Amino acid sequence: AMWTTNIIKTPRGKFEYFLKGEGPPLCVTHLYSEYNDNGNTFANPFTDHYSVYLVNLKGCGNSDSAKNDSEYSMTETIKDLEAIREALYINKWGFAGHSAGGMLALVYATEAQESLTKIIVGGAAASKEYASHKDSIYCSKNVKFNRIVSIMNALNDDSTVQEERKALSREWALMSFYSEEKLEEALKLPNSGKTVGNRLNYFRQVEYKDYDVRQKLKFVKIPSFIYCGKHDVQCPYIFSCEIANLIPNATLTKFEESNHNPFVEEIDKFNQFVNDTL
Repeated sequence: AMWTTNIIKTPRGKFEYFLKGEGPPLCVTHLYSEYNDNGNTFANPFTDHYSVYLVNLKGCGNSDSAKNDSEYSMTETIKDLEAIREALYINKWGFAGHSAGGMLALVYATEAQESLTKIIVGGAAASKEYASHKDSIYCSKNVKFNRIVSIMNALNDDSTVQEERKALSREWALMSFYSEEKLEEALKLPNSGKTVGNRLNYFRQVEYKDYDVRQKLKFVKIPSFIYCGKHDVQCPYIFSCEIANLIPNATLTKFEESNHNPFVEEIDKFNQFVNDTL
């Protein structure tokens, strides 16, 4: 039940990834996070039914670093994932992503759906318009906006002192969980996925302003399993509704007692969700 550490060489570079589980192949990654062999709490439930490939992207963990900023783009990321898939001699696999990882899932589908058995898309949006919605913490109309800007800026500073980083991370987590009890319990689970500054900066400064796949989603024909916490304050629930409506063969699963982290906030229901993607 341990995550295996792997290094794979491809024509597009060397990548570190972690394997756990038996069953159909499922790729899991995030747009700006790095993992270790503790695995990840979003990826872990899938290991009950899938062979899960938890990938460190360019600039993450022990994968190769980027020689140019363009290597961080979602398009280039998909090309990297496709090279990994090919190097594993896998014809088709699933892709599962949460939040920014969910946006990456949508781009995988629009660029290369023929390589995908399905997508699983959590707490995401089909365009940049989530950050202009008054129910998002990223929107200036939202009461939390000013505080969140301050927190994000401080967390993105490598000079921020340990005690301050600890406090800010706690504050962020509490905003991101419906139940304080569920947060405390989630912290006992093995986890990894530290923010990668290079990749976050690229998303915020370059990728975000051009992000919109709404029209292309109408031509995504693969099984698409969309989910979101009812109380998510990052990409509000309506944006998952939009995704599920636009994709012809999509389903939508609502997590009524979850904010941003249904996979640990409603473990039993999330397990049922995983089973239902098969």
